[PDB]
Amino acid sequence: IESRTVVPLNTWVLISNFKVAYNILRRPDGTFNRHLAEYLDRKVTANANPVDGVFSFDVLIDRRINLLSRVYRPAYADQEQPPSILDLEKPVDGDIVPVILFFHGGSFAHSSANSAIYDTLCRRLVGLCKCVVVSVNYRRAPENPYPCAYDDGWIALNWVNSRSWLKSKKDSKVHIFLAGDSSGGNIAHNVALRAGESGIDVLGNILLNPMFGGNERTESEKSLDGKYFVTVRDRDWYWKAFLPEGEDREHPACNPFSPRGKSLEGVSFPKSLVVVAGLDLIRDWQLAYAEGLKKAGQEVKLMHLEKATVGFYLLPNNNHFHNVMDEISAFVNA
Amino acid sequence: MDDELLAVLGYKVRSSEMAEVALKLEQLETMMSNVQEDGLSHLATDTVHYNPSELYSWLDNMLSELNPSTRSVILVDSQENGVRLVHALMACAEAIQQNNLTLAEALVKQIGCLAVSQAGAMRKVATYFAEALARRIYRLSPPQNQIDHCLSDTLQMHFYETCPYLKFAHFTANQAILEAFEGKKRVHVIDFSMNQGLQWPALMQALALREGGPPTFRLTGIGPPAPDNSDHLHEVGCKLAQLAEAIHVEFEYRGFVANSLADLDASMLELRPSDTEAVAVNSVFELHKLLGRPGGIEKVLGVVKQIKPVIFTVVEQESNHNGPVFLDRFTESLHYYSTLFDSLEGVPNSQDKVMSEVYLGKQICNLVACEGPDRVERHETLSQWGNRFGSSGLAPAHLGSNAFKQASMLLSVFNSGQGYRVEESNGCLMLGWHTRPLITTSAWKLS
Ligand SMILES: C=C1C[C@]23C[C@@]1(O)CC[C@H]2[C@@]12C=C[C@H](O)[C@@](C)(C(=O)O1)[C@H]2[C@@H]3C(=O)O
Repeated sequence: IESRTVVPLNTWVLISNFKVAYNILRRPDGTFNRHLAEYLDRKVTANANPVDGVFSFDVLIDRRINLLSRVYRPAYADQEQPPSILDLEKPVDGDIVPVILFFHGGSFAHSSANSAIYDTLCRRLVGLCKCVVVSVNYRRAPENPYPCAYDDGWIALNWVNSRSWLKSKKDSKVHIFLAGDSSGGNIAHNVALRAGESGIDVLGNILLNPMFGGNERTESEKSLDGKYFVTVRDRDWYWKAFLPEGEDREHPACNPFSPRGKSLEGVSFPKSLVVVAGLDLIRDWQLAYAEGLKKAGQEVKLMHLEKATVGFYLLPNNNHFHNVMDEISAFVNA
Repeated sequence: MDDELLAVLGYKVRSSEMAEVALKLEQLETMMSNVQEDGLSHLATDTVHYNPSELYSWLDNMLSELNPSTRSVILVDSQENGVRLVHALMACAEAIQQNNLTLAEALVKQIGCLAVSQAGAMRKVATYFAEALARRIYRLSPPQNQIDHCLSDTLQMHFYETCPYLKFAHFTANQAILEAFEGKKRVHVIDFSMNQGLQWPALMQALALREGGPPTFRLTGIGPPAPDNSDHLHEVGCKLAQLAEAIHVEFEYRGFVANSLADLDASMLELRPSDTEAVAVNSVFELHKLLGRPGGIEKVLGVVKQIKPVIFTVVEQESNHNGPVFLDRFTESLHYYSTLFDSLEGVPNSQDKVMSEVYLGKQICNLVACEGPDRVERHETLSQWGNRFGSSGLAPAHLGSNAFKQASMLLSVFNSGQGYRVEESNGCLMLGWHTRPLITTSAWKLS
């Protein structure tokens, strides 16, 4: 009854359907109904014909692990006929062209890079930020637990960096931005942390409601317990299915600012943009992450939305959508 | 009409039924908190879901059950010398379209030269396409240029052994047919692509161990005239009848010879009254061959409508190859066949692999060189086929998740369950290499 007064009707319908389905696909033992999940998932296909100024195609970047990636680019201004394959990897033009490397969410279990929700999010990002977007299809859990996802992200980052038609005609270098939502925020944080010591330079991070957590219960969890399409019993299921057996929630993959982690002070970390939803369950953990980034000395901009829930960025029928998109566009093209 | 935002996300919910769906979700959530870890498991494993896109019907089923163009392209990151090859192929096709024959033979020789130094699937694709273009160039003024044929007997079985396209098609068709044969006393099956008959034994065996007793089984086969002038259908019927004596069920057979399917009639099949015996029609890679004849597919659809069956299974190839412009069709076929040839790289080397490759090469040669009624490789996509069927009086028969599970299980035995993935779309199934759909299976019924 309370959830119906803070979100529009159709977003409520979508999120409630997702929650009910994921309720019926979850089993107390620890197993997951993978076949039924793939049946219930809605997907789309690549289309090299430009629709609303965007066309896309798939690239198989690794065959030993079946690593896929979907590439989105704007329509060509000097080409009447539809693009083909020779022109797919056509060298980009312009002084500076941003490249966004995107990781989808789903608590390391749900969805896929080819899902319609993320194909639409990536198309909107291309349309508004006016840049190139590369979506990554990383391994899911519990079939493939920690750290399959960080390895997939690292390989995709290397492939994006090594391309030659993605470069710029101003400094002969690629402008790489890491982005993600939910579990994508975790993947982006760890990929940047492992990219700071390899040499590859990352321009920034865009975290859309990152999924972090710890061991002690916060006031947000006690008060918002299962009242805004997010319960505490299913958070523990997802954390148990991803982390290795015999490890609590103080593992560094769960709590970056844990005693068992390495300090971020004096470490090469890029500029960041953290977006926090006020009405979501795990709100204090995100604010604690932003506070720790600020205290460590790293640059960070915090965007706290006092009346936003999870999945506020899947439909354009609200006011948080435009604000977040404008902030992202100003963040990238600065 | 449907609301736009959910329609683009992937959910068909009308604008006037938003409150109803929200209330249904609220009702479903309420009785899920009272039910323990038993009910939810009973919905996870036992019951079968239909049309997940339609939220209203899906929620109704859960509630009542708990409380009784677009051209996809995939780029394999293994090519470093094929750019020149694709330039040469496109240039040769364009030169052909503009009456530049001598330039076309020059480029054909160049393609022959460059493909020698390459390796992998691209070399084979280039070789077969070069042969197809040479055959095309051999059709100017001399009226003495013959063609080839399609030995769908010793080659298609080898393709069956090599590849999962026929096994998946047979499995899905058998799953769909059995679901519509529940409760009926006598059944009758009409096959438009009898060929060797390697999908019927399994269906009969699965039907015999049913709760209620194996129904009477009658089968009628239609095939093209034999290449060696023999009686192949009689032999197939003899083996099938022999295999039907261990199931405690009656068996009948009938053979039919027809060059095409457009000359068939509902009176030649000797159909018994429908009230006493159901009829099922099956087609596997046999419907796109009638696209070249002007008015053959409409005739066949009218005959099927007159038969009045209970189900109609169709399996086809998912690609647009009927485009009027030669260049667009050439590019589409080039990419589709390149992706089909890249999926057979991990398979260990065997004679079956070579035979399937020869079959694909013959397909390419017929699709490119021949024009007019001689061209039988006229593939379409799901939207085109649905538009063709919808103007005849057929309705989509949404397949069930149980078939999804069985297809995935049967697909995990091939290459340790790698590459091939099943998807779902408007009550249909798709077998594809990663994110590239190659073959679709669908079932239809009278409206
Ligand atoms: C069980 C889950 C998991 C949700 C929250 C939810 O409570 C309901 C459904 C999931 C989800 C669906 C799509 C989006 O990726 C997500 C971030 C959301 O808003 O909602 C997804 C989100 C998540 O993956 O964290």
